[PDB]
Amino acid sequence: LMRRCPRRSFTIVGDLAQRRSPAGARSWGAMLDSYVPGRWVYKSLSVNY
Amino acid sequence: SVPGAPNRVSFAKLREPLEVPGLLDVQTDSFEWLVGSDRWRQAAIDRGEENPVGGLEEVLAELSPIEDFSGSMSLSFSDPRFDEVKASVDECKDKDMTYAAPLFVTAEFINNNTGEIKSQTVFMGDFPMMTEKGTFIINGTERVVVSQLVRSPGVYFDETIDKSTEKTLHSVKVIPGRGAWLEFDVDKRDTVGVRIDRKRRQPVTVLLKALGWTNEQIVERFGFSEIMMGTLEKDTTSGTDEALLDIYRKLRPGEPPTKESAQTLLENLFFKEKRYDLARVGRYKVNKKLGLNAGKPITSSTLTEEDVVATIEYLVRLHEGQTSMTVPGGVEVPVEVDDIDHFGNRRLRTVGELIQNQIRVGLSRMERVVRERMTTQDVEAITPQTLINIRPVVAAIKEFFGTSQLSQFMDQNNPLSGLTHKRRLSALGPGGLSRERAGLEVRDVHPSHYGRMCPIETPEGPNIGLIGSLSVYARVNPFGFIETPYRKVENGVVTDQIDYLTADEEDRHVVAQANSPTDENGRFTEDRVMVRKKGGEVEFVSADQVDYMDVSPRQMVSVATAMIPFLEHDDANRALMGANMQRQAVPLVRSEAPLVGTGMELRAAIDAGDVVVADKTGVIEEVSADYITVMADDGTRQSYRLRKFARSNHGTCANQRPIVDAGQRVEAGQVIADGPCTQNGEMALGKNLLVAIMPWEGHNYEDAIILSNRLVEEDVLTSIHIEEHEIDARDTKLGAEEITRDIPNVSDEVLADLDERGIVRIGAEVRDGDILVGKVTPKEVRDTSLKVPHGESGKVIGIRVFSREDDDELPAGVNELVRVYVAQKRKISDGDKLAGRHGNKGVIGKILPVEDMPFLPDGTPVDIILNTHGVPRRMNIGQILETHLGWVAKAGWNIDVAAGVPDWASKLPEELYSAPADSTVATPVFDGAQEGELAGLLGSTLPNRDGEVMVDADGKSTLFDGRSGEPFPYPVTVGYMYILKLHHLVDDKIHARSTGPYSMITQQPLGGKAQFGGQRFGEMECWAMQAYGAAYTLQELLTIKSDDTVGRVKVYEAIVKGENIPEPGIPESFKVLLKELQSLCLNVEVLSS
Amino acid sequence: LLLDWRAPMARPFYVATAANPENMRRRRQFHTLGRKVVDFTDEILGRPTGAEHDATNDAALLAADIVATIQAEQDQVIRLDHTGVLVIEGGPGTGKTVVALHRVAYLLYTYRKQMERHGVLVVGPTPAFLDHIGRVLPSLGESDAVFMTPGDFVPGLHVTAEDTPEAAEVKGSLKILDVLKAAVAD
Amino acid sequence: ADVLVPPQKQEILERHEAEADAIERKYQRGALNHTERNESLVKIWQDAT
Repeated sequence: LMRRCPRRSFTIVGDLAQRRSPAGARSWGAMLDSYVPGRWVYKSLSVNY
Repeated sequence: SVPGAPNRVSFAKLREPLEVPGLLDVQTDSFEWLVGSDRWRQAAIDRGEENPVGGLEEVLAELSPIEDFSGSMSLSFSDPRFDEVKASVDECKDKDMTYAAPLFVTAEFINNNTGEIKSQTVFMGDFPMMTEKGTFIINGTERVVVSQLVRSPGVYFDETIDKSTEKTLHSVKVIPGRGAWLEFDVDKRDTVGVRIDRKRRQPVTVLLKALGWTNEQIVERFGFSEIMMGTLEKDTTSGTDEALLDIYRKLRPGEPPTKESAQTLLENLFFKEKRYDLARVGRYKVNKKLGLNAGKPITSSTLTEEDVVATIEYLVRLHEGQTSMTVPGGVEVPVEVDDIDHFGNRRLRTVGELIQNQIRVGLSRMERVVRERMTTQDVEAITPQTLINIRPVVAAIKEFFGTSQLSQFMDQNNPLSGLTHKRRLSALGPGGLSRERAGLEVRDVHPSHYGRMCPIETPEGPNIGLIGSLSVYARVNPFGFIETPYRKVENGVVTDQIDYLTADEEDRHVVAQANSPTDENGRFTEDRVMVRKKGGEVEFVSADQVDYMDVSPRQMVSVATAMIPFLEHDDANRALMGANMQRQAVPLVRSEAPLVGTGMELRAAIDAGDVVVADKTGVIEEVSADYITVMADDGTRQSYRLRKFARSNHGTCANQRPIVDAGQRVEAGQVIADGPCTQNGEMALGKNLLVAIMPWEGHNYEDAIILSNRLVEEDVLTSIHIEEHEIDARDTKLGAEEITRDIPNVSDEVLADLDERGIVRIGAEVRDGDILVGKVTPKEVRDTSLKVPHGESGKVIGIRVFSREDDDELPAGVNELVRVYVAQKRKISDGDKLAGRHGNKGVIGKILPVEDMPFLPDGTPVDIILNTHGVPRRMNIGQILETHLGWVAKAGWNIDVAAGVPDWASKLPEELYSAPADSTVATPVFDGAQEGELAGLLGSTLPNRDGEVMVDADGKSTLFDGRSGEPFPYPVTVGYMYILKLHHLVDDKIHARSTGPYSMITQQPLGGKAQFGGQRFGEMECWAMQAYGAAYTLQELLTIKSDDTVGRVKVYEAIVKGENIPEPGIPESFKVLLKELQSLCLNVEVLSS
Repeated sequence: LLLDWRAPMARPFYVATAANPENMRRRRQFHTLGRKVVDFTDEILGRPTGAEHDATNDAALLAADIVATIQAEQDQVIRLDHTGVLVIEGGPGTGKTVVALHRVAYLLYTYRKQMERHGVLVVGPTPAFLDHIGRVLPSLGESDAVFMTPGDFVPGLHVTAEDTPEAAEVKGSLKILDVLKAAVAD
Repeated sequence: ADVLVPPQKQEILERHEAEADAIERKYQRGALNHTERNESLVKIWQDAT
């Protein structure tokens, strides 16, 4: 995907704790720091309603 | 301003704040800059420019010093000096010489091994000079160097759609005056790449590292955009040395690299002045864009690392879609694409700059030879004269004025033609553009042309849009950008301060129309005003939202366009046609200024330079057809020589006639002799004819014109045409060509006119085939006499002979040269093209007797009849307006102001309340006679000799039929119209051929009237013949008449012997094919079936 | 009578939020299958009351200050002018899908000129995001957007079978890249 | 005299001019895009012609 988007403009939506694949992400940093170290912005939603 | 101009009442209602400048200043000022004339220096030092430098001084300073590898020897140049011209203009045009002055420069040689200096004056050659008329006289002919439009040096950004992915992609290129190009771009995969000197594309980060940037510096300066970071992280190169080696390989393939050259290659390529520079105009443009080097003046002409980094940043910001950019430390600037068509980018190479560039090339060759021959001479005795080789520089100058596209034969058809030629702006030529470059796009009218290039004038041929004309009020910057004047406007009151704005300056402000109703002090009366906005968008804005105003409505038009009356009532197409046709009107034996015209004929005629103007105030002492003598009040005596029946470059008559008599007092600047097409100092390109607008028996059908025989009887449209015949005698492998009265095997009567030299006597009548000068050559001799070509005739008016025995400078091999001039009066005849100033053109279909024309109730016959069906569908109704006003001018008018002025006459200046018969009036193009004023003047016309008015308020008169005698059932529009005799006479368009010369390359008949060729029988004509089913005629055309030689001669003999033409068959070109087929062992056989 | 979605006064429909309402109280979406409106769903740009009808039930769920903090957080996610890699995470029942849809709508609207030619790629187990994009930006969803599952990255090919949970892990890590090179070296 | 000008040419124009003004008015409030504003003006002036 990063090869297909050199602009590095991504809207990444997911939840690590709901992963079912073995190759799925265990930490967003481990996946993204290789391409946008520190430049990617993390937002987390807190309230369950 | 002309002391002795004729009176011409004007309909103008606006007051001119600025007078028209010297029309041909674009030539004279440029050349004076080139030679650093005193006038130019004084003009420039007063503009604010400190320490002005001329073109020759510029190139010589650029050249010097010339030094060897060790730096021991040096050579410098200074002080270019011009001696007196070798011969006068008249003598130059008489003896086929070049109007030139010797050029001298002081050259100083320095030898550091001893410190001794040796200054010496070096003769650099005969520099061709420019006459006061703005022309160069080369080898006896008059030539004009047209200004050339070129994309100015700078940095240009653009965006284009990818033809593969349809994606939009951004790019930038740096265009220098000289040196390698540098381009950057963003490709369809969002990777930023750089092309150095048009080589293979590579990542920009490679070049950045090549400039000494490290990854940390790149990620600091950039990183605002992710594409640059991606390019950096995806680059297989690290280190300045690595990038320099890669660039060396991609610039100089195969050859071994080295650290010694790694930095040197780039430094020489883009940064050292002796190989790369922005020419002081690219530097200014690159400073204005990118916000670099603001405030302090232009100091160096070369590029800098800062420029490259700023260009990269600007390109990336533009790709990101930003609008504002600020270089660290620089001024904030907009981020936008650059329009290459805008005159903010296109600049004008004047004549001086072109000549300067050619001198620069010649000086480069001289520098090469000097650098070569310093090593081969004893340093202890070398002097500036031994080192200097002036053959290359004089060769360069001689070649520029010879086989060059921009230096062109002067358009001497009429004075206006030459004047418009001088003010021509040619987009083509060396460095302009080529056949592979823009077509439709570059030929368009751009909003920035307003007031700088005329949107109407352009040659009819293949150069529509590529060649334009400078506007009347425009002028060139020192950088070459065309400025135009505007009035300042403050607080809604039009101020009297005038500023010359360039297109770039103009785009930043709002400009109001010239026809703005204002109070006495300039306050706008209307709350809203028509203005031009930044993007060339016309808008209506509040009166207090205007910064500048047009000086005059004539701002956007040129001279010929400004000479079209009632221009605003004609569509642009017919206006263009009329402007171009004004440029090709042939001079007439008698000139006649237009009865109704513009206030431009006088100034255009005086500026064209074909009228003789008194140098200073004095009293006429002696007037002759050949010369005029003036005794000045200062005590000096002037004698002006007049050109009489001289041949123009196009073959027209250039006779000059005095218009003053002995004992008259003339003010300085007053016209004392009229030119080819002037009356009393103003344009007289045509004649005023009485015209009736009506169809007449079909003889004016499809734009044909009917002329009265008076125009033939009274020589109204007669012209004088002069043709030149040249012949040379040379050396040969068998002897030399000889000229004598004796010619072998000819009758005694064919050489009766010849004089002792074998040359036709002056005053002899000569026609088709008559011997002009007899020349006998070795094969016992062979006749090779010059003879009048087919269909040509006239009287011998002049002979010019040059001989090697008299030290005449004929070319090598030629022993003698003779030119004979033959003059003929051409009457107006059927098929000759007549035209007005409004695009109405037609050939004469009939010349009726005087009593056949429709005639007015007093018995006056009309001179010309124009069909009614031509006017309405072409939107050239201005020709009608003129027709009415031309009548009111011929017969005076008197407005009845008894019970106050009429409402329709409230705007007419009091000088227009009345005028006598045969009066001349002036109606500017966009400010003149209104419809209501003209309608009232039609009803205010004076009675004729008999006391009755023929043309009524409608402009129509009752006409009697000259043939039947009955009055025409309805009144017809009758007036006076100014018409031109165009240089498209049928006399030189009739061509016929039964048999003649053939091309030895294909054996087909030649092509051309002067080559006595045949007409083209095109493939579509073959299709048309095929559709008829006319096999025999098509075969005859293809076989006998073009290719078959044996069939050709056979048919000719058959015709002359009165026997039926034979059957063509078995063509030669078929026999060759059949024999080739047989050669391949193919048994090709023709079957009888 | 109808505003082009690119018109300036239609800007709020894409950028307005419950925390920063651009002078609007309710935003109504119509779901259309042609010349007909199948249904409409409303969202209040403010504190809800539960009487409003929306298929997502956001108004009713929020009607059932902590709500102010929810609005503030959602606005912070949506309005972020990052133009970069944004990772939105949330536990179930928090509504990360709604916030992500609003965020992508805002981003696509504000940068439409810059992305009208490049196109937008959507990846996931379902085209729901492309459904929303098409229902709010048809000019972009219909002709510019693209959808791909992780088994459909390769053009032409369309895989659906899934590998065992250990071969996939090695095949799903860059540690296998060195293998691939070796393979072409083999 | 025979190139007649219809007396209803001054009224028609001004009427349509009013409409043009209205369009610009709606463009100043942001109810119109630039290209669509130009299209509306072109249609109005075609009707006027």
